Amino acid sequence: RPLIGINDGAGARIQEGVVSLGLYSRIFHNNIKASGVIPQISLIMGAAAGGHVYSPALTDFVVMVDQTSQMFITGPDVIKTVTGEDVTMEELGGAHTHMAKSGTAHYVASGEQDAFDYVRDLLSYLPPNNYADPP
Amino acid sequence: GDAVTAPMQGTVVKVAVEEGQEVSAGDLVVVLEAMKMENPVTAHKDGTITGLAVEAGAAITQGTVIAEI
Amino acid sequence: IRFCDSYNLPLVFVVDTPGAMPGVAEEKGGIIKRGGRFFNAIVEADVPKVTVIIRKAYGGGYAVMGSKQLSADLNFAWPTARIAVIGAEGAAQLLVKRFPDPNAPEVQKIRDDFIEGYNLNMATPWIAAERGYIDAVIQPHETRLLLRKSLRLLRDKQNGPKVQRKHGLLPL
Amino acid sequence: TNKTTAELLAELREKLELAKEPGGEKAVAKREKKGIPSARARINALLDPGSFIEIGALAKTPGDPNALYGDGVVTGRGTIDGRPVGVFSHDQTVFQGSVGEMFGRKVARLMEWVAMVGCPIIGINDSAGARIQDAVTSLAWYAELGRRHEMLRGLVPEISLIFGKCAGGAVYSPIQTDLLVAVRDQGYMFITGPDVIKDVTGEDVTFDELGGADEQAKRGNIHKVVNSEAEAYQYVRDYLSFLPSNHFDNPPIVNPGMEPEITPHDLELDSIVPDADNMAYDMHEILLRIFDDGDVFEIAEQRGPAMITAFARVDGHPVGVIANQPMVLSGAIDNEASDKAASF
Amino acid sequence: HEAHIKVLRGEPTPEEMAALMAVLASAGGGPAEPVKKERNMWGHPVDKLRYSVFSWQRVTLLERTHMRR
Amino acid sequence: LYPVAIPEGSIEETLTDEDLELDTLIPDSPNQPYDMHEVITRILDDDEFLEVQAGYAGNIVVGFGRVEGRPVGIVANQPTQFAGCLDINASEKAARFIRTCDCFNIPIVLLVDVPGFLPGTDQEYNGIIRRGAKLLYAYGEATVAKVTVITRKSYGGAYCVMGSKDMGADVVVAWPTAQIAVMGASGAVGFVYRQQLKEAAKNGEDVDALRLELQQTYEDTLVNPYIAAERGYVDAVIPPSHTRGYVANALRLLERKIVQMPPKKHGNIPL
Ligand SMILES: CCC/C=C/C=C/C/C=C/CCCCCCCCCC(=O)SCCNC(=O)CCNC(=O)[C@H](O)C(C)(C)COP(=O)(O)OP(=O)(O)OC[C@H]1O[C@@H](n2cnc3c(N)ncnc32)[C@H](O)[C@@H]1OP(=O)(O)O
Ligand SMILES: CCC(=O)SCCNC(=O)CCNC(=O)[C@H](O)C(C)(C)COP(=O)(O)OP(=O)(O)OC[C@H]1O[C@@H](n2cnc3c(N)ncnc32)[C@H](O)[C@@H]1OP(=O)(O)O
Ligand SMILES: *C(=O)CCCC[C@@H]1SC[C@@H]2NC(=O)N[C@@H]21
Repeated sequence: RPLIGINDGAGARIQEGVVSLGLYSRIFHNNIKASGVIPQISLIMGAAAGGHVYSPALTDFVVMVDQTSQMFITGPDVIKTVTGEDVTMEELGGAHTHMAKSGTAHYVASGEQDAFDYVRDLLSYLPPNNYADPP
Repeated sequence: GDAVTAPMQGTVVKVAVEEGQEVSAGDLVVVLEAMKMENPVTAHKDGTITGLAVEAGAAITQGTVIAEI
Repeated sequence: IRFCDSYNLPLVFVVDTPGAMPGVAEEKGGIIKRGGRFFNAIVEADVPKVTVIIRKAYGGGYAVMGSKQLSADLNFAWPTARIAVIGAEGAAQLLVKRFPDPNAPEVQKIRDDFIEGYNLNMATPWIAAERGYIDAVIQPHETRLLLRKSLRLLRDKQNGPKVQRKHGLLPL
Repeated sequence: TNKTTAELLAELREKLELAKEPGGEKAVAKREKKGIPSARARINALLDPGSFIEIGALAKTPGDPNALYGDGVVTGRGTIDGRPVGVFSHDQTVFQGSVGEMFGRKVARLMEWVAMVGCPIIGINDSAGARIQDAVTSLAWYAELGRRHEMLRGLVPEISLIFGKCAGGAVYSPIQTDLLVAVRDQGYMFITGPDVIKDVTGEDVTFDELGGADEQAKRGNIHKVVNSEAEAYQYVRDYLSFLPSNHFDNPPIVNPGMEPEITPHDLELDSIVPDADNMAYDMHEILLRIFDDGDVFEIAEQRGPAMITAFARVDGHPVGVIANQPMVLSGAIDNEASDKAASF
Repeated sequence: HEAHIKVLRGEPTPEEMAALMAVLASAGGGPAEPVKKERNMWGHPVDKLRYSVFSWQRVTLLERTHMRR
Repeated sequence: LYPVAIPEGSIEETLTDEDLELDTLIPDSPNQPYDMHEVITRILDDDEFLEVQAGYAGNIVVGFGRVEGRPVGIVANQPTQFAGCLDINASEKAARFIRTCDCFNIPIVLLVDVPGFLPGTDQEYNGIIRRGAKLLYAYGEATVAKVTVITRKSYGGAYCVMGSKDMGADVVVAWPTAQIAVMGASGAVGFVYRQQLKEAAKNGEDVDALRLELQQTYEDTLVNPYIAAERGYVDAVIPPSHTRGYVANALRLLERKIVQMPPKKHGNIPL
């Protein structure tokens, strides 16, 4: 059956140890096993940071919210420290950036209800799995 | 080309060469402290160190020319 | 269970058991191999497996009656469920094996205080729920429509990865 | 402020030598007062010299300051007679050998390893009760370990060595395996111990009457009973010498082509059967003559002794032999002879 | 033992009854011949998948999909 | 295969001096880089390494060699280039190499020394999210034998990408110098103690010395292989010289892997 992930999180929980990295590895591995088996859709509805970005990247469709949502691996403070570049979190990881430049987003919704309408439209074309007959 | 260039923004903690020194390919030319790594930057070809444009302690920016060779 | 698996009937477990029955006659009767066959059949079956726990689910009873660890798909408990390695009276007797003067006045007091604490804190749904060994604790009236929703989800379940081979051996 | 690479390697070597005896002298003392060998010494005695590679020697129960390395089990891989095997061995010096979280995860990792490589697995079991400080974790991990037999049953040969009181939930994993070998007066296997039987049901029963090795062999829960651990190890080596490493591969071929002519030992068979139909005889006098040599390796001798189930070799290829034993109960097929033959 | 249409409130006259039923009968759209459709497994999706040589789905997906009738 | 005269005995019994040279290879200061070819050529037979695509994305080294005559694909972080950070180009290079090996049953060995992903806005705008996930997909899909040797750093998302255990690394071993953590201690202390660094800043204390003290305490507590070995994410912590023995054992045993992936026409790797 299709899997919808709604993603909104500051990456690994730093007080928990490497265990967070083990669970991230297992989540990615399951997205890879499911890749080409079931429709995987990722909604991004806040700042997804660090580990939270590769799971959407491995899913089939990524839907973002125009300026409420962001994705980035490395935060602005680290980019400033290493490279000197001042960048806002919106300019670094905004939905417009990932549409127009990175090519990672498939839709930029005007709001959360628009994002849900696009996810329902997407699902309306897809079968539930790679062997069921389509609607 | 005829430029050793800084591969990333970093702080010069060593310059391993003298103006007019002959250097072989793979020779160390500078050390830049960047990303918490004392990165070596090396001569990409046999040549002579000329126009050297670094000194110790300076922060230098990416793409800065370090020496001609 | 093996027959139902062969004819693809989904399996619903309705647990309420203290586990295997103790006794020398049951030991001599083969209870280890028979229980091992029950454990084998539950894991072998590929059909959708859904479990509802009512009241007691102790030890091997919890495990064998379609636990999540033995490949049950969805696990629900009524709020009366009691999931533990052993029931309160058995844990109390296992403690009273130490300083074992059961004629004493106070031991029969601390027994009941221990059983009260154990039935409040240990033999409950809540540790299994907070650890995720069971997927929901439900109001009892929800059960019929919950089972419909669950088995409709599981209608197409494919079990795997499994290595195809002549057969799986079982305790015999 | 930062230790050198030499200091870090020296710390590693000290930590590994500590992790070889996690209980320390306080638990070594009690083990050696009981005279039993350590969980690693058992593995080293079973496996080929120096072949053992240990996996998860530095595992610990997560977030617990009290935890000891290994979590109560030694797990890894090696060879027997140069052929790969997985092995695990309970270590009663750490938390009594009780099943913890990392105990479970280590043995599960080993079972998944042997299922992926396709090689036999030997489990040296001596104690694996619930961990008194966190028993519902032991409840979960008994089932998490039990499930992974799904990967092994009928794919790779499984062996259990019963070197202690296998009690409670500890019995339900061994009983899935293909061969149980128990050490007499040392290995025991039972669900509910004498004390709980006594105070729930009133009966009196000793450990031998309840679940001693000889009793469980006659009841057919144990496939072999031996007088020492070394005899158990050799019995495992012999047993594995008749088998492929997995469902797919071939067995070893041992001494093919011997004695291609009719021998005196063949001609002895013309008169081996007694003249009168009421007589009886030991079937082994036939079995020792009709196969390539006397290496008729019997399994479950004591269970249903009216039936012989054994490995033998024909032209060097192993075969399973099912034979009646007229010497016992006139060779009638009893309940246990039937289920023994079906299982074999 | 059939499930009949029911009118729960009021009584229509025979003319109103005829109009109600006539419009509902007209609304009874469909194939005009509902029967079990012709089976044609050519190029069914389950034949397109890659199965490992030992994959259990060769039993529980591929074979059952072909053999089910 | 080539037939090889494989020695007999334990790994520690069968060490060559060329193996013992690994025990002193890693510099004492974690800011000093080293050439990863010094490891690669010592674990491979005859030093013989066929490097693939050597001139591109030099922050990762990939190529073929043999271990006891069995071909292997090495993939290895290169501390001398961009401090070994993963970037777009190294990710695509390693993803294509790993998938080329897995097509042709060549097992892969990762030598891991990665501080994380390379910072920069141009990495985001060129799609490091989309294109780094290629190396995740390729490694998670690969069903040949996959062995991971961790040699100093393995941090954050790059720990997951460089063949973590739950990505299905069949054997993971770590040298004593390994450092496995969510992030560098400088950032971790700047997060987990941001409370106490407020209290100290309000008190006007030497917050710089307090950061240094907390960072030391964090580094000594958590930035080591042992927390991952305790979780069982590292199968063994080993003297560096054992590396060749552990690899050779793994690749001999995993010559056929009985592993499978759910039926599909093909996957949907990010492009
Ligand atoms: C296509 C192919 C497909 C095929 C696939 C199919 C395959 C799949 C198969 C799937 C298989 C599924 C597997 C599911 C597993 C079963 C579920 C497990 C859970 C349980 O079902 S249930 C756990 C176990 N657990 C209890 O029950 C506690 C209740 N218990 C009892 O039921 C018994 O009674 C007993 C015997 C167990 C307890 O035994 P004991 O009470 O432990 O023993 P004791 O007192 O004699 O001695 C020790 C104690 O005393 C102290 N002590 C005494 N003497 C000495 C001395 N000399 N020196 C030092 N200390 C000493 C010491 O401290 C210690 O303490 P502690 O008490 O151990 O903590
Ligand atoms: C794979 C490994 C990795 O990716 S390491 C990831 C490390 N990430 C960070 O350091 C994030 C720090 N900044 C952030 O808060 C987040 O990046 C973003 C997404 C920007 C959220 O910012 P904002 O909405 O302003 O939240 P905030 O800074 O006010 O923090 C609110 C509460 O969230 C918590 N939080 C956040 N991230 C983590 C984390 N990774 N681990 C643990 N806790 C985290 C903060 O501690 C804070 O808690 P509290 O509400 O102050 O009690
Ligand atoms: C050191 O002072 C902190 C900044 C450097 C952080 C390093 S850079 C390369 C890795 N990628 C990342 O996001 N953090 C790591």
